[PDB]
Amino acid sequence: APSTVSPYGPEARAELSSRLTTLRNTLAPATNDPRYLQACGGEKLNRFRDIQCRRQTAVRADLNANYIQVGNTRTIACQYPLQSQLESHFRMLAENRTPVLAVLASSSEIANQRFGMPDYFRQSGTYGSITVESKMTQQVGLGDGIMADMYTLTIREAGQKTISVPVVHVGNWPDQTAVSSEVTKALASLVDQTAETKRNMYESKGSSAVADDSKLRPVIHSRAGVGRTAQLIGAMCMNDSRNSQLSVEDMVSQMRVQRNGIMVQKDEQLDVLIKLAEGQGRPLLNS
Amino acid sequence: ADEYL
Repeated sequence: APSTVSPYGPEARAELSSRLTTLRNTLAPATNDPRYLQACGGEKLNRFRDIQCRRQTAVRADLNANYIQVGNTRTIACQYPLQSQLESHFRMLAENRTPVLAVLASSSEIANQRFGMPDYFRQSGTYGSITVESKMTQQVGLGDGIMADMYTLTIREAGQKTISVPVVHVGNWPDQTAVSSEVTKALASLVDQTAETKRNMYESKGSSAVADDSKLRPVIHSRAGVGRTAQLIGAMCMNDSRNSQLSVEDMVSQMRVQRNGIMVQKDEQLDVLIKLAEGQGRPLLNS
Repeated sequence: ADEYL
């Protein structure tokens, strides 16, 4: 333990947000910032002007996604793909041999036609040269009424391997909100058991993706991919038995430095992370 | 072609 003679007390929290805020400002994107991936081709890259994508971590040049790795946990966080990116979005999930895709965008959001959030996983379709196919499977409750619906996408493109992708869709998580630690924990555990089952199938078949640290990474995205996406990722991180001693300061800082200083937007979301870390004897601060 | 299906 650092030196606060009360790890999860108030002073300890005040200090945590102090360091976090200082980092958010330091990471604040500037016009034509060399650290953040810029928009090329005249096309729209970022869904939000203020929610940028880091440069040296972006998956592909035309998408707002990042290769984030907190401690020993390797995942990929992105924004809800714009229609003009869906074709590229799918090629990433395939090349990645995605063991689990988690969508934390509410059904209501995908519904509102103004938000421009394509319903690309609940229905089948054709996007350019890619031919996807959705299929409904299980439906698991996570408590507090929050529920997850599962689908199985099948990205098929001529001259490429056909990839099946397990999808966990949580449609009752409002925007700018934060589900209780209970739900969150139960949620992180389902994603892990989903990717674990799929990754096994890949190993069994001898795929060469098991030898690449840039593949087989769970892909997660909400709407902007910095709030609800962060809380889930922070929980997955702690759901790992190899990330012992990794503090909350490390979790958040690494997320922000590998994507943008917005990860874990609201405070009600950081708190869910603090409470989970508090029940494991996990440190909040460093040094 | 459907190696992993």
